Parts: sequence; C-alpha cells; structure tokens
Amino acid sequence: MYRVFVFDLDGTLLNDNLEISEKDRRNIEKLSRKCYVVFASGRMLVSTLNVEKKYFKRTFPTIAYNGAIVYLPEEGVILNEKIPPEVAKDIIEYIKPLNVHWQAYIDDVLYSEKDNEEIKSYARHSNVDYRVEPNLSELVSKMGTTKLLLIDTPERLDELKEILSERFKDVVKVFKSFPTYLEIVPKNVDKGKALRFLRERMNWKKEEIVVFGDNENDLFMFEEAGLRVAMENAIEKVKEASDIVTLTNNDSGVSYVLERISTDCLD
Ligand SMILES: [Mg+2]
Repeated sequence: MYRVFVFDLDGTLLNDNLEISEKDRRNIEKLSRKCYVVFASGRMLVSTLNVEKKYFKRTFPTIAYNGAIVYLPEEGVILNEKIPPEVAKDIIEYIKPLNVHWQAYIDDVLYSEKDNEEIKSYARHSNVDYRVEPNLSELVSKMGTTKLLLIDTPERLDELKEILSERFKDVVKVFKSFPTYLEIVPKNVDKGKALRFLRERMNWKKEEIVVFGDNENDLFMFEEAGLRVAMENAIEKVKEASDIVTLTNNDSGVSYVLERISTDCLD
C-alpha cells in the first residue's frame, strides 16, 4: 500500500489553464486525511503555497524552486539551497559591465534592477509579483539568491548563455528555460535530491511513495518512488521510465490512476 503522494503542479495536477479540476481536488482532500500529500514545483515557494491554500485551506510538505526549497507546514523551510554570496557576487560583477537585464530571487521575492518591458512580460507570463530595486547588486551580494535570470532576445541570450556557462559552469548551473529566459541556479539541486532529503527527514520508505510527473525535472523524483505515473502529455522519456501512463493533465489524469491505487487512509 501507498501512504505518500507526490504531485508536480504544471503539466500534472494543474491543467493547461493552471487550475485543478474538482475531481482531482476532492481525491487529494480524501487522501490528505491520515495520509501524506507532497507538492513539487519549479515555481516560487509562495506561488506553490498559494495554490495549496486556494484549493485546500492549508499547506503541505512542499518542494519548490525545482528542489532548492523543501518546506514543512510545521517546521517551515528545512532545506534552502542558494547561490553562495561569493559566486553570486562574482557573477553579478562579471555580468553588469555587459549591460544586460537581470533579476534576482531573494528570500522568495523577485527583484529587478530596472522596471522595463522585459520584466513586465516575464512576471505576466510566469505570473508572479516583482519589485524594482536599483541597488539589487548590494541586496544579492550580501543576502544571497536562490537564482538569477537574464532576459534578452533569443539572439543575444544565446551568446550570454555561452560565456556565462564557460565561465561559471564549475560552480553554478546555467541554462535557457525558454528562448528569452536564461537561468542561473545552484549547482547540483533537483526535485529528486529534495524528495530524497524529505524522505530521510520524514522517515518515508520508497515502497509507500507514488509520484506523478510529466517533466525532465520530475524524472529525478522517479528514482525515489515505489510507483511511477507519467501524464499522457509527458515527454517520451518520462513515459518510458514510468510504470503507468494516465490521462492528460487537462482531464483529470491524476484522479484516473489515483482512484485505483492500493492505499491506506480512506480505510
Ligand atoms: Mg511540470
């Protein structure tokens, strides 16, 4: 039997309109009684906890920033991976002379040096609030950051990616999230390491854990679970590593399999 249920949000529990169907909501509600529910997302911690409170008036053990943050409703953040203020300072001092548009994620708040069109459109599309801080260099250099993000034309961004990777590949992870978004994040952090950490903390055993995913990012969690469910919309690689491929996230792919799994709770 299974007693721990891990769900990615985007492309999984959330449909393409970023909402959770009533069917999936009700099934989670039933499990949450007596059993453990875990949400794992690449989104900010606040954004993730907000979805939790919106559909369920509470919070659950949570994996945010794709593994950098592990949160427990009672303890709060018990894992907080970030770019060390040193490598962070080096990156900022290196990047500024290059006149680019960068923003920083600090203590769960998105900051941008200048209030331009780049930031406006990014916060809009990845729906999050941001704050303009001209002195962001000092904020980061002295407070540390979960991650940095550069926004430019796919052209210049492909070039920036090139030089920042060659220069910092050794102490940080640099990759394009999309044609116009370049991200810099803590080296070896991912959803799998975060889930394994949570497991050690909570004393979960792999055999009682189920994970639902659709991502390359979620593939890491699969190694830490006893049962693996890929969404029908998952990339080919994820489906081939799963045990079962349920319906799409636009339907209630989660419920479709969730209702058939051998589980404690619900008696
Ligand atoms: Mg996803």
